[PDB]
This record gives sequence, C-alpha cells and structure tokens, in this order.
Amino acid sequence: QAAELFLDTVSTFTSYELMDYKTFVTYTVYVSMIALERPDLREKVIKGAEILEVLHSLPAVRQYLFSLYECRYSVFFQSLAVVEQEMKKDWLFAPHYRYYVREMRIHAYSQLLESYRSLTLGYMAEAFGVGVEFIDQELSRFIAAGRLHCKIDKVNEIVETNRPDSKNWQYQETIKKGDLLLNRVQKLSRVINM
Amino acid sequence: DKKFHGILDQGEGVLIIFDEPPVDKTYEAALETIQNMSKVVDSLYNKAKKLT
Amino acid sequence: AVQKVVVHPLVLLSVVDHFNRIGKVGNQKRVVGVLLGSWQKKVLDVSNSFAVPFDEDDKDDSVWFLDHDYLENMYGMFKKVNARERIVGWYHTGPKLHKNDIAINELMKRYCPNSVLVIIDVKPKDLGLPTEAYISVEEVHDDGTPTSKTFEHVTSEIGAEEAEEVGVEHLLRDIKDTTVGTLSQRITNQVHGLKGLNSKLLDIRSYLEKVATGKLPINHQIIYQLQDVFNLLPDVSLQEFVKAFYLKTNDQMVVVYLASLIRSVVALHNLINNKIANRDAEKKEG
Amino acid sequence: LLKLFTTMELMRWSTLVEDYGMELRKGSLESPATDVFGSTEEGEKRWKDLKNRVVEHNIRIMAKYYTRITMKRMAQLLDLSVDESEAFLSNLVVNKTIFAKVDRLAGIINFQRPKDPNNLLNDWSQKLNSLMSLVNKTTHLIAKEEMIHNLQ
Amino acid sequence: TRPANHRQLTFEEIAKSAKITVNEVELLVMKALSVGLVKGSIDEVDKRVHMTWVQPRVLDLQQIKGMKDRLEFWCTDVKSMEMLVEHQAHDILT
Amino acid sequence: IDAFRLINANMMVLGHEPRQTTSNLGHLNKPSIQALIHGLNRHYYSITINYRKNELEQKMLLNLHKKSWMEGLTLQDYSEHCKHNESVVKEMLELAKNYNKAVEEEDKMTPEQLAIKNVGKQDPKRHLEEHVDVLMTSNIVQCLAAMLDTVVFK
Repeated sequence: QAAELFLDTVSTFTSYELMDYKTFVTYTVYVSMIALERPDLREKVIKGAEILEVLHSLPAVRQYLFSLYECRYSVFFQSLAVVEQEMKKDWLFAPHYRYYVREMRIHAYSQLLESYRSLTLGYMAEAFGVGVEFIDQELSRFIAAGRLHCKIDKVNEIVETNRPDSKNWQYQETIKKGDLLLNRVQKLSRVINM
Repeated sequence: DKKFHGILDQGEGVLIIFDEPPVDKTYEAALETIQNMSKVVDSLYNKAKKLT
Repeated sequence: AVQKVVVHPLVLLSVVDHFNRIGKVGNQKRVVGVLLGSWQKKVLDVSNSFAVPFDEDDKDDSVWFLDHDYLENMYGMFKKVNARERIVGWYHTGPKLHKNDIAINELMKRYCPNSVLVIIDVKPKDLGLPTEAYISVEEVHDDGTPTSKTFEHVTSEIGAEEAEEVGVEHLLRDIKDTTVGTLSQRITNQVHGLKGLNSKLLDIRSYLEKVATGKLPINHQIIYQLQDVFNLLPDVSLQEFVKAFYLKTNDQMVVVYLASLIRSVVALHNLINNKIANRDAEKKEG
Repeated sequence: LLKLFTTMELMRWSTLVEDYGMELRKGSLESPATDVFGSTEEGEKRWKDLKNRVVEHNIRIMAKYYTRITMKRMAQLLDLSVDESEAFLSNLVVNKTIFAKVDRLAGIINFQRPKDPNNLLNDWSQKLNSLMSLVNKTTHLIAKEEMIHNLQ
Repeated sequence: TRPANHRQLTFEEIAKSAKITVNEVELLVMKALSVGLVKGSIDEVDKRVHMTWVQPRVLDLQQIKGMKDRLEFWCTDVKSMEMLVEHQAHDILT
Repeated sequence: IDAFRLINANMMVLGHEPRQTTSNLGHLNKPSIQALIHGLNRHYYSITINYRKNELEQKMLLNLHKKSWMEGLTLQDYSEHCKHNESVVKEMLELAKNYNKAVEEEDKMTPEQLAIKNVGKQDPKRHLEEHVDVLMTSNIVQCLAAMLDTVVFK
C-alpha cells in the first residue's frame, strides 16, 4: 500500500500541506522495491521522468538502484550499509532498522538464487562479496527461517535449490487457506447448537 | 527479465533449457472461491453472535 | 460401399404389426416383406415399408413364392402418393434365417442394385440386441477356398425424424429417462454397459471352444480379426499412465473439494435461519 | 529416381557416388549429363547441393523412424564430421523444417517431444476406445455370422 | 513369442535370432517399418527397439489354449468387478 | 391431436351427448375457449382418446431408441472436460462475490424478511449449489469411469 500511493509524485512546491521534497524522494524509492519484485518495476523507477531527475540529483540512491538492478552485489553490499547508518537520522525509522534490512537481504538472495540451480559458494566468494563461512551460516539461518526454498550442501559445495514448479507451491496454497477456513467453520458450528 | 527459459549450473558449467507447464486457469480461480467462503462465514459469525 | 443404415422408428412397428397380422392362423413363424428406403449419398435411410405374402416349406428348404403383381402395384401406388420414397431392399425376421435368402435376394436385385436386408428381433428382445443388416456381395471366398455368397455385415443405427422423435416421448409416459443424470442413471449406464460386455466375452469363448475342439471348420478371417484385439490393448507400466493418471485425478479432486466446502456452508446457513426463527416464535408465543 | 522417393530405400551417398559415376562420367549418349553436372563452379555447387538434398532426405527418415540416436552414429552414417552434422541440423531447426533437439553433453539427439499429461491420457483412452470397442463389436458379429455357414 | 509383456526388445536378441550383425539391425528394422509389417520405433539411448505389432497372421491350437486361459482370466476379472460395483452401488441404482 | 364427431340437429331440445353412465368424462377433456366458439357444443362434440399400449411393441420401442452399450465406459475426452470446468468455477466465483454482500447487508439493515429482496430477486441459496450439483455429477462419474478400465483392460 505504501509503494502504490507513492507512485504518483507530482508535487514540487513544499507548503503547509507537504513535507521536504528531498526526503519525500528517498521515502518513495526505498519502498518501491518491496511491493513488486520485477513486474516491469524498471518502467516505474527507471523509465520515469520526475523521479529519475531527483534520483539523478543524489549520488547514493542512484548508486543504490543500479546496484540492485544490474546485480552488482559487491557494491549493493556496501550501498545497503550506507543507507542503514543514515536510517538512524530519521523520526519514523523504528520498524525499519530491524526489518528493512533482513527483507532487502533476503530479496537480494532470492533473485540471486534464481537462474541457478547448481550454484556454488566458491563463486559467491567473489561475485556477491567476500568470505566463505559467513554466507554458509547466513543461508542456513534463512532456510531454517522457512523462507528461501533451496537446500545447502557442505562437502560438495553445491547450493542445490528445490524451487517448486508452480504446482507444489500452489498445492500448498489450497491446504493453507483450506484448513484456516475449516477451523473457522467448526468454531462457528459449535457456538451455535447451544 | 523473463526473456529466456532455462537454468544455469555453477558446479558443472551446464546450461539447461527446459519448458514450463501452462498457467492453468482452473486452479487459482478456486483460490479466490476460498476467500469468498472465508468472508461469508465471517459474515455468519457476527450474525450468529449479534442474534443467537 | 455402405457405411451404415438409418432405420426410422416406424418400420419396425409395421413389422410387429405384420408379425401379428399373420399369427392368428399362420404357423409360418417368419415375416418377409419389402423394405423401402431413401438412398441419399452414402448413408442409407429407411422411412416407410410394407409387407408381401410369402411362404416357405421346411421340406427341401428351396421352395418359395413372392407376389410380384402385389409388389408392382403397391410400390407404384406409393410412388403416386409420395414421389420421394423408393425401393432399397427387403427384410425378414427370425434369428435363424432360412437359406432361400440368397434366392430371394438375387431375384429382386433387378429392382435395387445395392440390395440390402434388415433382420429384426420380435421375440429376442430381453437383452441389448438391436436390429441387424447384411449386404449383398459376390466374391469367390477368400483365396483358394470354394465359392459361396458370404453376406457381409454392415453396421446399423437408429435415427428418428423431428415429429417421429417428439411423438415418441408422448407415448411412453412411464419413466421417461430425463437428460443429464443425477448420479443414479449414470452408474446404471456403467452397470448395464458392462452387462453386455461379458455377454460378448462369454460368446467369444463359446465359439472358440467350439472350434478349439474342431467340430466346425475354421475361418482364418475371424482369427486375425480376433488377434489384433489382444495385442492392441494398452499395458499400464510407468511414466505414461501412473504419472499422467494422477495429473487428472488430483486435478478433479480439487473441484469436488469445493463441494465439500460450499455445500457445508449452505446447510449451515439454513440451520441458523431456522434456529433464529424457532427461538423467536418460542419466546414471543407466551 | 525411384530409390530417392521415401523410406530410405537403402540409401547412402558414398554408395551413391560410386555406382552411378559412370552415368556422371562418359557413357553411351550422356548428352545432358555433362550439361548439368561435371562442369566448372556452376556444376561443383550442384554436387554440393545434391549432397545437400540427400542428407536433408537422410535427416527426415531418421526423425520418422527413430526416437533417439547417439551423435557418433549420426555423424558416421552421413559420411561427414561431427561439426558439420551439428551445424547442418542447426540450420534445419532454425528453419522450422525438421523438428528435433540435440544434446552436446551426452550426445543424444532425440526426435520425440515431451508430451502433455492431458495429451497423453487422451491418446491413451483414444487407443483404448477405438481398439477395444469397435473390433470388440466385430468379433461378436463375425462369430454370429459363422453360425450360418458352419451349421448346418 | 512374448505376448506383449516386455515388447521392448534389445539388439542382442535380434542379432542372435536373425544371426545378423549389430551394424545391420538398424537397417533391418527400417525395412520392416517401410513395408508395413510393424509400426514400432527405435531407441538407441538403451539400444532397445519398441514394438507395436499390427500385422497379424494364422496360429495353431497350441496358442489357442493359452489364449483361452487369458480369456478365462479376462472373463473372471471383469465379472468379479461387476459384483463389487453391483453390491456397493445397489442402494443408488434405482 | 383430437378427434371430433358430429351430432344430429334434430335432438336440440333434449340432451346432445346425454345419459351420464360414468363420471370419467369430465377430466379426460376440458374444451378451451378456442374450441367452444366454432362448433362446440351445438354442432358436434369431442371424444376421449387413450393409447393402446401393450408388450412386445412398447418395451422394444424403448429397447431400441434410448439405449447404449459403451456410453457408460467412455471418457469425456479431457481436452474439453477440464476446459469446461474452468468456466464453471469462475462463474460461481462471481456468484460468491455476489453472495457475500447480499444476505449480510439485508439482515443487518432491516429485519423485515420481505420486500424487493422478496418480490423480484434472483440470487438466493437456490442458485449457488446447483452449479456445485452439476460440477459433481459431471466429475464423480468421470472420475469413476476412468477407474474401471484400469482394472478391466489389464
């Protein structure tokens, strides 16, 4: 909902009714990557005009989008830390300092684990960033979180994914919405009948 | 960018092109019927609560 | 080159009529008449017909009499009242056919080039057995076997007309068998759809054990006609059925899973509205 | 001509160049034979195009009478190397005229397609229906027709 | 010889029976598919030939015997399943 | 179809089809307004029609018209069977969109159990389960029809 109504940004004069325009640019660009992954996200944050000029004004934000779009994960690693130290100098960043990081971290992993089903971490030692054992315990915390449907392997160095084929994921969506309704209809069925 | 159908391998350097099943219509239409049956029972719940 | 025939539901009623038009004094126990038809392009159609006096003595089984003058006038009378209908052949009843049926056929081919016969059943009517038709063909026999007739079978169907189908529904008035069935007629269509299955399969081994013994001589024609049945039935092994059968079985269990969901909310809502209306009439009666 | 109709009729270009060379060399009349083949670079291209048309006939017979084949067998049966065989098939498949797909990791060019579970089960019941009902009706009625000829 | 049990026959059995070499079993079966005595296919990832025999002939009384026993099995399996359907769905038959 | 029959004009001071013997002559024929204007009953009269139905004519009439052999054990050819179920789920989807607001708004605004939602409406709990009723009979049969041939045909 935040990224939907922040899509129309046609207001330049700042008044009683409007905040600082520069910080309104940073707010509408930090949120426009969580709503939609890539259903032509490049049309609304890159092919725009009034948002493209003001991100062309700022060096870090223009670095931040290009690092996410062209998949320069080595500098997207750095550009996320520069934003997050900047996050402390805000008056509304309280559900952001611990939730916007781990969502953007798991979004960078998810598009990286796309297009690769036999990915090795020996390629992760230079493409995503540096290090070896940090990525292993990082991916292990997210696979055990329930998210990032992929498997990890140590003694063969193959991060073999097991992403579903738009059927077994869709099979889960009937069985999760089904019994949630079934527990609702029995609880309805017992309040009545005395 | 969905301009190509396939998958890559880093452990072997093997490009594999595969196909996908259709997007089938009959399944996720039934996903939306569950959302309606979830709301009418919610409509029956506060109805049965407000008057017994 | 006959694909199939179309027998309207009028002519067999005329046979059942003429099966009773002789049984008061006749002991002929067969009815032979003249079949009229409308040969359109390739499929055959039968609209009207009539009968003809015919007898047959069991001694020497080669003596017959047809009435040609009655055939010349009455077909000529039908042409005047309807210049659409013409001759297509003949018919007789009785399952066991006598052997003058080649002698009857080869005479009246001077009327009809593609002469055809239709065998009906008046008494064998208990199981599922329709009318039967053959064709007049002249070959030697097969390759090096002595010459004969060998009436080949042509498949048959039943088709009505617009008034001939609506007038039927007004006559029955007893069960009427409605269209698309509510789970009771459809299972019986699989019940008596299978009661005729093994009745054919008992009949195959009955002729087979008759010829496995060797009383009657063999026909090579039926052998390979039976042999391509057994090496063309499917064999369900792996990845062609057991994968693809569940792909449509776990498909069709999703939509009947709505019937579990929806119909339970239907009768629950009818329970609430009655239990509201019950207690409110109860609390306000006193 | 009758050999190159269809069904391969035991064709091979190395066998074709060795038996009909006398027709391509001097013969009795041989007057249009020198006029078409056996010439300068106009004629030499017609050797290559005749080589091109027979192997195009040799791919069509493989994709109809086979399911899978190793790439080493296809190369030696076309009297040419493995690189030309891949590039010649790659010319045909972008031309959407021969419908197949190769493997350069294990060398199995296959000829069929991954069939659909709706398609496969419908083709299962279709071979179930027309092969076990119509001829099943025919077995009952020929055995009824033999009741007349046999007895009595 | 094999009544459609495992009709996928490998190259060794044709090379033994027809006493033909392995380099000619492929040319042998394409000639048979050309005439019309069979309508199978040829796989070489396992070097096994799939066979859908469609050209029937005469047989003896010895193949008649096992044909009846398969038919008697065919008879008693269909009749047993009709008795399971007629007993189960009798109350909804009408 | 009907049959009629002329009456004489001399007996027009006494009964015309008189002399009630039975009481079955009243419910077998009821002449409509278009019939009693031309000749009924001063010119002719009507007569009753029954149908002489017996055996070996009537039973074999239905033993040949509405019969089948392989119709029960034949697949519905899933190229259009499951394609048909797409356009049935989506339309009861929309009726479930219609059903959500309708009853609960009617009950929470006025409890009259009456007007225009009673006099000229069509979206009750009669319309939403008959699509479920069709969808079961078309599929429970079609599921079980593909179960027999797995056993019967090897």
